[PDB]
Amino acid sequence: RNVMSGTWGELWLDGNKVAEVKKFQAKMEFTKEDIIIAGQMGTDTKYMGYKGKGSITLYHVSSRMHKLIGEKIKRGSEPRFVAISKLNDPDSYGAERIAVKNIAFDDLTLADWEVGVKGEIEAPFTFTEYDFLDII
Amino acid sequence: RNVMSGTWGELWLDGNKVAEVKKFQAKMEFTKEDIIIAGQMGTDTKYMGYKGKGSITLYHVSSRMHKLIGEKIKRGSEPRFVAISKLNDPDSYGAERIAVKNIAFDDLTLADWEVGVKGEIEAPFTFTEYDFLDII
Amino acid sequence: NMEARNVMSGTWGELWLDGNKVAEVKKFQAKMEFTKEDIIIAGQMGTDTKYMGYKGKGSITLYHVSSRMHKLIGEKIKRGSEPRFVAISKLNDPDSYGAERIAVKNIAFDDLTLADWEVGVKGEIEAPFTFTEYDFLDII
Amino acid sequence: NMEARNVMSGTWGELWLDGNKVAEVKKFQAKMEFTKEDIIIAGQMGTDTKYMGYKGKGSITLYHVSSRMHKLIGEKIKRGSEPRFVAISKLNDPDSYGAERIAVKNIAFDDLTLADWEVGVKGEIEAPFTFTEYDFLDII
Amino acid sequence: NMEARNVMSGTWGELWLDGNKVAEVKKFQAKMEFTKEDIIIAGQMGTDTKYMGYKGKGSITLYHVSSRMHKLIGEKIKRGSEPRFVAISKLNDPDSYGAERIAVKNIAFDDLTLADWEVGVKGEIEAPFTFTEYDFLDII
Amino acid sequence: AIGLPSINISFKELATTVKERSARGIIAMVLKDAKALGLNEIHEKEDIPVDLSAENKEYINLALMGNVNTPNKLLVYVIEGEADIQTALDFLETKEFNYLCMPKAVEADKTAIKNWIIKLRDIDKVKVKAVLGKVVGNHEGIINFTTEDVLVGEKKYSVDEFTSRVAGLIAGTPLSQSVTYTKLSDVVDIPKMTKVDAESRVNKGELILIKEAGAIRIARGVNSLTELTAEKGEMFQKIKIVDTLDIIHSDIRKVIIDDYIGKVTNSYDNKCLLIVAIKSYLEELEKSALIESDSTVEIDFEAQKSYLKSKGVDLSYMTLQEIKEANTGSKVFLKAKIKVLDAMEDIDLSIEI
Amino acid sequence: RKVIIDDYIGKVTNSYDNKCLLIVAIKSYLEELEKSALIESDSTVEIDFEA
Repeated sequence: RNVMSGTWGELWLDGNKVAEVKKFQAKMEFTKEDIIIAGQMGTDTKYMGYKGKGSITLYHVSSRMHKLIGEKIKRGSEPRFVAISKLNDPDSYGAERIAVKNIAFDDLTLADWEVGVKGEIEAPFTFTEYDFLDII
Repeated sequence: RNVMSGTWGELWLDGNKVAEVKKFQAKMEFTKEDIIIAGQMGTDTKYMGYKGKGSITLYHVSSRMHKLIGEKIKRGSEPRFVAISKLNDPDSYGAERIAVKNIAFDDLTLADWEVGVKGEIEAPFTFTEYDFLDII
Repeated sequence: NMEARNVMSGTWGELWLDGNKVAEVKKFQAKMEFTKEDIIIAGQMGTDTKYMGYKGKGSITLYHVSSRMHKLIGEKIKRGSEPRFVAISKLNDPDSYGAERIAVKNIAFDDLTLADWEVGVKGEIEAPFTFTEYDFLDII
Repeated sequence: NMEARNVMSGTWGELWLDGNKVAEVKKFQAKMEFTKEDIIIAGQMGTDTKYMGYKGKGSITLYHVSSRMHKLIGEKIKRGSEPRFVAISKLNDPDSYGAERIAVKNIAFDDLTLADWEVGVKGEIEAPFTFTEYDFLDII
Repeated sequence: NMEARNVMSGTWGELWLDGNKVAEVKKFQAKMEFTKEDIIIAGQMGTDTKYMGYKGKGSITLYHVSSRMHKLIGEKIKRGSEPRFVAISKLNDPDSYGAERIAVKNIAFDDLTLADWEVGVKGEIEAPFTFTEYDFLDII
Repeated sequence: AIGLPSINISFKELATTVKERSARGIIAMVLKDAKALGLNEIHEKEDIPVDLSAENKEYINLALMGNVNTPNKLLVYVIEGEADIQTALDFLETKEFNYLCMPKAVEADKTAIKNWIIKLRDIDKVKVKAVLGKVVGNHEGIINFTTEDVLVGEKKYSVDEFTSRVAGLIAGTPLSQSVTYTKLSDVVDIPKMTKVDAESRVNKGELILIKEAGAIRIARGVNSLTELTAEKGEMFQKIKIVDTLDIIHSDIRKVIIDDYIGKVTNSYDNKCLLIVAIKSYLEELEKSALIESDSTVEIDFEAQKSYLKSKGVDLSYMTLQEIKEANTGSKVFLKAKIKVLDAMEDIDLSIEI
Repeated sequence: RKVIIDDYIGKVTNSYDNKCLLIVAIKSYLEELEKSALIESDSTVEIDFEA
C-alpha cells in the first residue's frame, strides 16, 4: 500500500491547463448552532449550511490572473470559473478528479518581487458547488 | 511498569475498520459559571453542562469522507455516526476501548496536495454521549 | 423524540405572493394580536379578562433584485383604489417532521418604498402589512 | 449550608401543558403584579400604601419543532370562544434540595404566531399569557 | 433565475437635483406612508382597515464638498417664499437586470444646516424632505 | 400494459368495528375432532368452520373474549379422535405464537406438553408459554389455573375448558396493564373458598378466582415458578414482566439472527461491534418508556468461563482480560440487564389524627 | 378503599407520576369531604418517606 504523492497533480482552470502549479486545496466548512435540550447535560448542534473555501499557489511564469479578471473587475462585473483537479499517483491503484464550480477569487496580485527570490503567486477563492469524477 | 504507546491503535468508524489512522483524540469540556457567595473571599463555580470535541488524522489513501457524507450534506440532512477506538499495548497489562456516539463532522476536505508531500486529512468532530468497553 | 435536528431552519422556506413564487425572499412573519379587557369581579383579588377580537400584523423583507413591489400597487394607490392580495408560506425542512403550509388572506400593505440605496451597501426592501383571515394547509 | 452547587439550573426544568409534556421548551416564567395605592396620612412624612389586588403575567418560549400552538386555539379563536388551560412546571436539580412544582391555572394566551422564519436563522416561538390562580405542590 | 450577483449595489446609483447632477451623494431614500383607519364590522372578530391617503417622506445625505444647499434656499426662506424642486434617482448595476429610474416631484426641504464641523472628523450634511408626486421611468 | 385513461371513484364504509383487536397477542388452539382437520386460522367470528362440533364451538367462543382488546389472531389445529400430540407439536414448531392452550386433555398428555415447552424455551431459546390445567411445573413458561366448576351461563365448565378463557383474557391485556383484579362478567359463581386457603394456594404459585368487592376477579397474576435462584429474580414470577422480556427477546432476533449468524467471523472485535449494536437498539426502547433507563449489555463472563472449563483449558493464572479475549469456537455468550415497571398491586396508607 | 379498588389496582404502572396522580385523587376526595364540615381543612398527603 502507498499513499498518493502530490508531485502527480494537474489543474485545469477555465478549460485551460495550468502548467505551473505548486499546490491546490479546496475545503467545505459547515455552519452549526448550539442547541440545549431540557434534561440533558450534553449539548447538541444543528447543521444550518456550509461554505466553500480554497486557494492556489503557482509560480509567476506569466500574467494569467490579469488576463482573466482584471478589466472585468474594474468594469463592475465579477466572473465565475470552473476548475478541475486531478491526482493520479502511479503507485496507487486509481486516480481521483474533482470539478469545482462557481469560483470567485478573493484578490489580485499585480506585482511582487524581491532580490534573489523567484516569484510566487497565491490566490484564495470561494466556491459554491462541486462535482466528483473518477471516485476512488 | 510501561506506558502504552500509540502505535497499537485501531479505529472503527460506522462499523468499518479504518486501516490508515495517524492519531485519534476525543475530549469532554465542561461548562462552569462563577458564583460569589457573601462573606467568602474564594470564588466558587457551578457546573452547568459539557461539550464533546475531538478530531481524526488519517492518510489520503481513499475517498472515504466523501462517500460518507457528501451527497447528504448537499441534500440538507446531516448524518450521525458511531466510532470505536481501541488501544492495546502488549507491554501494558490490559486493553482499553471506548464507544463514541452521535458524532457529527465539522468540515469536509475535497482535495489538498502539494509537490513532494504525501497527503494527510484531518477532520474535527463533535459528539454527545460515550460508552465504555473493557475499562482498565 | 425531541432532538436537535428536528428544529426547523429558515433557509428551507418559500413564499408565494398573488400566485407567483417569490425567490428573493429574506424573511416572512405573520401574527395575530388579541384584544382583551380587564374585568374586576367582586370577591376575587385576581383580575380576569374578556376576549373581544384580534388584529393581524406582519411584514416581508426581500432582496432588491427587481422592482416587483412597484408594479403591484404604485399606480392603483394614487387613483384611490386599494388592492388585496393572498400569500402562501411553506416551510419544508428535510430533518423535521414534514412541512407546514399557511395561507394569509386579505393582505393590505402599509407603505411603498420608491428608492433606498447607500454607497457600499446591498439593497433591501421591507414591507409591513395587515391581514384578516387565514387557512391551515398540511399543518404538522 | 449555602454553597454554589445548591443553586438551581434551568436545564433541569420541564413543563406540562394541558396534561401533555412539552419537550421542546426553552424557558417558562410566571409572575404576580400587585396593585397598590398611595395613601397620605396626616402627621407622618412617609407615604404608605394599600394593597387592592394582583395581576398575573407570564410567557413561554419553545423551539419550533412542530405546529403545536395552532392546534390548540387557532380554529376556536375565529369562532369567538376562548379556551383556558392549565400548566405545571417542575424544577428538579439533583444538587439542590429536592424539587419544587407549581400549577398555574386559568391560562389565556395573548397572541398566536402563524409564521415566523428567516434565512440562516433557527426558528423559535414565544407566547405570553395571563392567569388568575395557582397551587403549591411539593414546595421546598 | 435568482442569484447573488443580481442584487443591486448602492455604489452604482446617482442623483439629479433641479436638473444638475450631484456627484457627492452618499445615500438617497424616498417612501410613501399610507393612512389607514381601523373599522370594526359587526359579526367578524378580525378588524379591517380603510385606506384614506398617503404621506411622502425622504432624506438626502451628501459629503460636505461645497456649499450647495445654501445657494438653493437660504435667501428665499427668510423672505417668506418656499421653493419646490424635482429629483431624479437612477440605479444602474451592471450585474442586475438593467436599471430603474424614478422622478420625485414637489420636494420641500425640512431644515437648513448653516455649519456643522468637529475636530478630526470629516464633514457630512443630511437634509430630510417631503414630497407629493412621483413618476415611473424605465422600471424593471 | 398501458390502458385507456381511467378515473374511478370508490365509496367504502370503513367504520364497522367495535372493541378493536390489538396488534399483539396470538393464541394457538389444538383440538380433537372428526372434521376440519388441519390448521384453520380464525380472524374473527364471521369466519368459523361449520363442520366443528358444539364443544369446539363453545371453546373457541370462550377463547374469543379478551380483557380490553381482542386477540390479534387465532390458530386452531384440529386432530383426529385417535392421534398422538407429537405431530401437532412438530407442525406448530414451524408456526409462531405467544400462548398455547388445550381444552380437552389427559394427565399424561399435559406432561408431554410441559416437556415440549421446557425444551423449546431452554434448548432452542424460543420464548413461548402455555396455559395448562393442573400442571405443577416450576417454570416461568407454564401457567396453571386451578379453580374448578366455573359457572358460566348454565354449564359447570371444567378447569381445562376454562383455561381457554384464561388464555384469551391473558392475551387481551395491554402491555401497560396487568391481569390482577379484572372482573369476569360472564362468570356467575365459584365454589366456596376461604380467604386464608386461597392466599396459601396462590402463595404456592397458582392461578385462581375469588369473590372480592363487587364481583368475581382474578386474585393475582403470578406464574408457576415457585423457587428463586441467585441468578433468577423475584420479578420473574409476574406474567407482565415475562411477557415484556419475551417480546424484547423476540425483537432482538431481527438484529442478531438476520445478519450476525453465519456471515461474520467470530472475533472479539466483532463481539464488541455486536454489543454496541445491541446497546444502541436498547436505547430506542428506553426512549419510548417501554423499559427503565440504564440498561447494560456485556459479555456473559460466568457462562463463558464454564464453557472454557468444559474443554481443556487451565483457567488458573489467566487474566480476566485474557479470559475475555479467548475464542470460544463458534459460539457467543452475552448477558443483558433491563428493568420493567410493575403495576400497582399493594397500597399502605397511614393516617394521623 | 372503594375508590382505590375501583380504578387503580392493576390498571396503572407503578411510576412516580402515577403515584402523584393517585395522591391528587386522594387529596381531592378529602377536599370534597371538607365542604361537609366533617374534618379540618389542613389535610396533607405525601409519600411515606420512612416506610
